[PDB]
Amino acid sequence: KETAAAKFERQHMDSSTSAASSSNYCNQMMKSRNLTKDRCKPVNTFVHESLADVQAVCSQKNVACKNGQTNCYQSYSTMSITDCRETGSSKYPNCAYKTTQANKHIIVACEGNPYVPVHFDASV
DNA sequence: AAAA
Repeated sequence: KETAAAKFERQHMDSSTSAASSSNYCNQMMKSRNLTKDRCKPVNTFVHESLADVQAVCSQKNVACKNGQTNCYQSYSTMSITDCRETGSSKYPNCAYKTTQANKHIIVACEGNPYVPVHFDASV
């Protein structure tokens, strides 16, 4: 089904853009990546690297999750990510976001075997 | 921005 790994690529992976094409990159994406499903995922960051690179992060700098859980990993490098916040105009089903684009390290939670990304924690 |  909707696997964990699989859940990460849907929500958190857009390797099709080097970055947010526009400010709607977030209303177009969220919406579409089924994040607006049966709610407005309030905040979500899209990474713009490959998958093989993002998955790498699981063999990368191990850091704590904001959670306190221990399988997070920051990227040694720095990724292009588009961070998505909903705007105070978001009203489900009418999900509307504030695209913020940045180049930051990413921090993800790894999991499985293969140990791959399964939750996206931060960016720094 | 992660799930008996």
